[PDB]
Amino acid sequence: TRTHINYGVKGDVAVVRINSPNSKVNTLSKELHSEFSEVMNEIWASDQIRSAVLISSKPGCFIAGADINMLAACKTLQEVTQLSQEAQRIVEKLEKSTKPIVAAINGSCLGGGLEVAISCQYRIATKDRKTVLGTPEVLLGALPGAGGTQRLPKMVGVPAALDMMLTGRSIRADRAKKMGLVDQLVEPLGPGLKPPEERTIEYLEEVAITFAKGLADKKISPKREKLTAYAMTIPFVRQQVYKKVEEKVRKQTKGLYPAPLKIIDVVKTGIEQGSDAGYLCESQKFGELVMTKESKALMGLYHGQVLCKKNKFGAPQKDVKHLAILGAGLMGAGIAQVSVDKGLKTILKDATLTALDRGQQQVFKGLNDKVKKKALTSFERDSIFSNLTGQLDYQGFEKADMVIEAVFEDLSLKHRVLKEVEAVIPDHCIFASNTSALPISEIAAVSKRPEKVIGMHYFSPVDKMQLLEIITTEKTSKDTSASAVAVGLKQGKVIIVVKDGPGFYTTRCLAPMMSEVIRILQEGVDPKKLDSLTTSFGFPVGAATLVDEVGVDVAKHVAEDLGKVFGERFGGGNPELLTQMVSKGFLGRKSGKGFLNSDMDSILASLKLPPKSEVSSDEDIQFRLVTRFVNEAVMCLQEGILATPAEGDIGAVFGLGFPPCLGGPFRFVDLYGAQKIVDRLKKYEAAYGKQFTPCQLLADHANSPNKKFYQ
Amino acid sequence: PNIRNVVVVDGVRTPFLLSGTSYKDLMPHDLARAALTGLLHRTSVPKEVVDYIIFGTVIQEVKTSNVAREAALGAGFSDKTPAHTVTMACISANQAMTTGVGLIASGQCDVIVAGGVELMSDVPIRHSRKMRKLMLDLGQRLSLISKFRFNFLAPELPAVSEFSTSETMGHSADRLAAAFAVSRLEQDEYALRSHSLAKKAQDEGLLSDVVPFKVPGKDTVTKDNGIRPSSLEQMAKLKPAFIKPYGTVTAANSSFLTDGASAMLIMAEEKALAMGYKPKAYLRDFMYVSQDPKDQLLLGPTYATPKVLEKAGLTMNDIDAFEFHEAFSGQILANFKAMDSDWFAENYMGRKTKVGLPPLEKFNNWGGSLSLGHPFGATGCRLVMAAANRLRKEGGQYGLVAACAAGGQGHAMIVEAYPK
Amino acid sequence: PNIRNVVVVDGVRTPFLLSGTSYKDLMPHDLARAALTGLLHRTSVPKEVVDYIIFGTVIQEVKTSNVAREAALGAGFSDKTPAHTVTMACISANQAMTTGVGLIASGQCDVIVAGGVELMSDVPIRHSRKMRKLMLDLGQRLSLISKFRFNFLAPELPAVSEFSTSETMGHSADRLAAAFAVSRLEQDEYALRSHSLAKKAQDEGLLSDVVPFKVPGKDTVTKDNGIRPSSLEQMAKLKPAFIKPYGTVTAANSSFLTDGASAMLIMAEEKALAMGYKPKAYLRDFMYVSQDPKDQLLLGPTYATPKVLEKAGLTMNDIDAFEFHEAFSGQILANFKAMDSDWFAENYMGRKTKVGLPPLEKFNNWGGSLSLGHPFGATGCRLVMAAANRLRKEGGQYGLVAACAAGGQGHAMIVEAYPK
Repeated sequence: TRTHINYGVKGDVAVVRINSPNSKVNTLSKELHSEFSEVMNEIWASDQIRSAVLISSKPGCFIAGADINMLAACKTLQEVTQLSQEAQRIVEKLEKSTKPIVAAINGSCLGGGLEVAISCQYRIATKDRKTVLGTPEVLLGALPGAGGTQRLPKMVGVPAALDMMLTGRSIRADRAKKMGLVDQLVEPLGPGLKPPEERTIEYLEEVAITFAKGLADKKISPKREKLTAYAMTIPFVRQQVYKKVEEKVRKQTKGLYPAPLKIIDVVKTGIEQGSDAGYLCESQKFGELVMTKESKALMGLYHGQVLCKKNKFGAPQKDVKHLAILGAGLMGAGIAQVSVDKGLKTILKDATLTALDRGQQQVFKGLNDKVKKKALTSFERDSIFSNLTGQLDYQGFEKADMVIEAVFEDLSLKHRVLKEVEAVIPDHCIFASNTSALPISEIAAVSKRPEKVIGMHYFSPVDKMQLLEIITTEKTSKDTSASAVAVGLKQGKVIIVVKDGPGFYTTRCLAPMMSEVIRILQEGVDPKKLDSLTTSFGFPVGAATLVDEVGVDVAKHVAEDLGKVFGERFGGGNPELLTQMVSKGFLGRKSGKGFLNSDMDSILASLKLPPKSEVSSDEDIQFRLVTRFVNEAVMCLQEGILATPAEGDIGAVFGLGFPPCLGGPFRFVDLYGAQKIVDRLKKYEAAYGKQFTPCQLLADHANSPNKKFYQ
Repeated sequence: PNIRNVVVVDGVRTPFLLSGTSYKDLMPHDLARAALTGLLHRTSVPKEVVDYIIFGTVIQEVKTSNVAREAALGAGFSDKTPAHTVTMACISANQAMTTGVGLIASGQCDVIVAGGVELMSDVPIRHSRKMRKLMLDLGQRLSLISKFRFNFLAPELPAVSEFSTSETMGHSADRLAAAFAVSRLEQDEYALRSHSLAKKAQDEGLLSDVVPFKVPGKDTVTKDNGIRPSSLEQMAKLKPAFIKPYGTVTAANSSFLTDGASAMLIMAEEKALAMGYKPKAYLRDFMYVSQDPKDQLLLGPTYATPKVLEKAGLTMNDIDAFEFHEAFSGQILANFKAMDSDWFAENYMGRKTKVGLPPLEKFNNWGGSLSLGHPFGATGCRLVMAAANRLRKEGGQYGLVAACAAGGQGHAMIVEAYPK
Repeated sequence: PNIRNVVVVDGVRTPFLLSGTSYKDLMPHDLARAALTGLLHRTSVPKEVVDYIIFGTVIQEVKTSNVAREAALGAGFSDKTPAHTVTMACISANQAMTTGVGLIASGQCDVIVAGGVELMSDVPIRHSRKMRKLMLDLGQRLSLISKFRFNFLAPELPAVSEFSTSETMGHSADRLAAAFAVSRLEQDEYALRSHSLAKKAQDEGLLSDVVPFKVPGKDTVTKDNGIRPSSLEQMAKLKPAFIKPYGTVTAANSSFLTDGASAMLIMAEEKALAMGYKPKAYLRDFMYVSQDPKDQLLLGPTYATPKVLEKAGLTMNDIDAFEFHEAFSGQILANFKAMDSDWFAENYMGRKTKVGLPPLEKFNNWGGSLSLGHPFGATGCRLVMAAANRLRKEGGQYGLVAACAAGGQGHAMIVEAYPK
């Protein structure tokens, strides 16, 4: 009947409204089209109404894309192509009606909503930051919900949206006029006789109805300088555009994404061939690349992506407004660069003036590029900058309520630093620290308050990567943890909570990968080759760039830290030579040039350590580093690193550097199987017998009795 | 009750001309001098008794800063009279009177001149941010400063956009207009009124706060120009300019670029009765408040008025004669519509109901803004005599003047009748 | 004696840089924001209690008028705080404090911020009087406006000349200098003092009215730059620039183009004792007088001081600590020389003798102008804390601050010690 969609008569115009009170946001589903069908036919069975308009009367987004648990609802190939052939037949119903129609946008329209949007004759949008217009198609790796890519370049153009529909990234409503998807804009309103946002969703109805009567008697026309140069001009440059794109997609990424080129063949065949006949090619394509081993776990990545952008600890009690960043440098000014714009007062501690110049010139230089790309106004830029004051000694920590240490890592100096920066701080505070190596329970037994100390570890370029990690002692209260993760998600960076251990999670898994980055050049296979060799498997940055990523000075400490405990037998397993690297005094990224450098070779030919021989090709050493990485990534939760490990590699792929289009280190028991990797290291069984030894929990349900982790 | 009182005396206003007529020749401190000499023409005051003149601009013609100093020296004042300008966006004058009454009630001086003077005919189009670095030029260093050059000559424009939100007056105008349910027909009944009364006001010819002077370049005299009446059907055809044609603010029912000046005199009451000039009004309390320029940009007056009624200790409906300042049609009826209901005093302060009820009859009868133009920083120092001679003309004894400014500041002050 | 009192609280001043160093990148409402945030760094006041901030410029960067509004909105103030600028020539700030104390003693508001902000690095070089008529341009009328043209492109310059007499600061400077029998040797003893004390003042490092901030374009921090000591023989070789070499004002002992800002806070005493901040000073009477700009152009302070001593009811020699503002060397000793004799109070008022006798010992010891530069509209709101912390540092309880302005206005007001 009318369970989610309804209209009425006002101005003799059908105001069909979109709402779904069950979830917070509305999703395109079979359960929505099952009633969205038998309304427009009644609109098409009417004659008094001469124009109609649809809108999402629920505040927030417009609609979702494909509903996350419906395309991931497992069904066989003929039905998943039947639904994705039926799903646009209802669009080819309404896109060419005799009675014209108008849609509207006042939200983050994403996914199949453009299918609803640009099929219309005339859409209308609201200029604000909340409304964005993007196509999450390649980001989950598919083709869209009804195949709108066969009328996007009819509308805006092949080269115009060809860098849109597979770049993944969204556009705000401001550039959409200069692009040409939506044509008219209307800015929202402030105060009303009704609350100051409910009128703005009820304002568009009347702007739509004053467009609507004009469409029926044609006072305005829907026929609304670089694309005009293209607009008729492709008789012969045909191959000489998508060939440039054919090698573009494999120079940006590497060739082991079989997803995005499989939307190119659409727009390759949509031009020059049968356009209406082209609407059934993707029916033979959408069922392929959804039922494949490329993006099958990518849906689970998205479930975790939305699943950890949640508070998850009760309710936030006594929210923070001030910060206290102990120490300038690269993390402190770094996390200040992100924790300043969206309403957090910060104070940035330094030792002398001589490093605040290196301080604020991050939080300014990485800020005005933001206004150089016109993503902010020129004025609000500077209020955002002036929310950040930099003290010198101490005057103002009596007002602070949350403290984050940022000093370069040591067990001895910070042991004192927590003892002198305890007295001028109130008792309802939070102390926290971004240690990377040494644990907090070794330093949580010193201060006056035992329970108001957590840990927050960041990652090194703080702007581009997008996650935090929490360090939780025995003594962390629920209010302390909730108040921490409030800063975590108000920060915007997707959180994961970790019960600690000697070496917590990320360096805990990175050093048993980094300790064999020396092992390829331990024989001397020209590790410039290794960059291509490992980016071929899928890692976005090479292992040479990983050791040029971590900083050469902390590499000896993250070698000695768990090597103090158990890193000599299976948190490592090769002779350390990085102290010989720094014996000359190489400086890493601050030396600018990386590794030919003419001095790595003298290390190995110092004394003849590589007479070694084993059949280890490139694929062999790729799976050696990956299988040890997943041996450690399955070692976690065997001691109970957290509650349930399906929360795991939402962290461990998203800042660690693990490739997407590979499901995660906790996700190779499923599409690659524990049986096959145990055959891989059982092929590797007689090599050393010491370091690569597999864990016991995954191995007992590995091969025969078809068991999985949770599936 | 022991604070010294304070008095408005006769308020000279040179008439307002739409830009492009005879004030396109002038110099932005000259009709200051004209209005001030006209003040010294009908006041008969010795020119050495006038104590502390203060003006107010918005443009600040930078060949001569602090306009009031030489603009008093030009009219032959005794130069033992200090002066300063006061620059706000729109209620510059009528910030002049309030700092003057603060200067008087401190009890140190004698009399104040307050005036507001501007010309939007010659807006300042300045040269660039970086070509003016060739000020370093003013024999090889003269070359080497000139050595670095590409084509970056572009005069940057003083786009009147309030800079806090980077958008012009009209976007916020029709936002607040459409937000409080204003139709196009209801928005122009007031536009019809604000000329239909104005032509009758000039017809009877008792709006007599006008001196003439001669423009030195062009021919004869001046008298106000922005008055034209029309019908409602001859207004809705005008396609709106501030936004795409779905919106509801056009150039017919909207302010226009006009130029002019104004002045008055403000006296202590005891010397007003000692010398013997017949006054016009007292000048009682004044609230002075601002609004956050993201939401309530031009919700100027009607967030300020119930803060001044309780300040004086009286009630709304028992006022005798308003006059609210306008800058757009509809804005003033949105400043009728919003506070003739609940929900808006609610959630933007605590627990009042309907504290704005202007009964529309005792409103802007001698046509306010949109009638004879809106100078950008000189309204207000029209408006006080347009309250004073008005409420003398009928009965009544009190009346509030309130105005809105580009930037969120409001202004509101009550004016009492003649002390006899 | 029943008038409410009034209080200066801690007076932030961003340091003054000679033009050409790191403030040649800025934007003339930005170090306003820097000085104001620095005021909100050491005051711990809730940002919603600060009532009515007022600033003062002289240049009025016209892309954003009324500097104080958005310059308070930029520092994150609650925007229920109205603001205005006040523009004079030279004592713009220190006209800010006096209209603030008038605003307080009227008894309607709570606290005042007064500050003065300018940059003479980017002076406004505007385009022409008649090329800006091409504003009429903004399809054949677009041609016909462009049809009339010869070569009349010339940027007219803001030559700082006071316009009432069409001659620069320096002509009137050395006129008044030579008119009161000032030799070149006597004119530069004071120039030696006004650096010799200044370097020692920065050496002991208790001139602590300075916040640093970082200039966003250039490298690190700021601290004052105009301080350089030299010998007397290394000064007389500098050939004078304001007039032909018979004259006696050169660029060594003269003000220089410098940029900077300043702010403070002004509190009512009863809320200063209710909230509990430790004050600095009271702020008693203020005379405010002007001089005719043909003869006594820079005879600013010493025509105003015996009008404020009799206003307060005390005597000259029993003041405890002056500080007179300077703008030229010699000017201040001509403001020593003239009133240490007769004939000048004679014939320019009636019957006093020697009402200026400053004993030179209790003078500008923490070096005033010429020490750390003279910003064109921000001095004064240095000078009050440089009186306050100074007379707290030694004994004594009273002290006058007095300044001269480009145009004949003077300023003089007495400042009392801390109320404990």
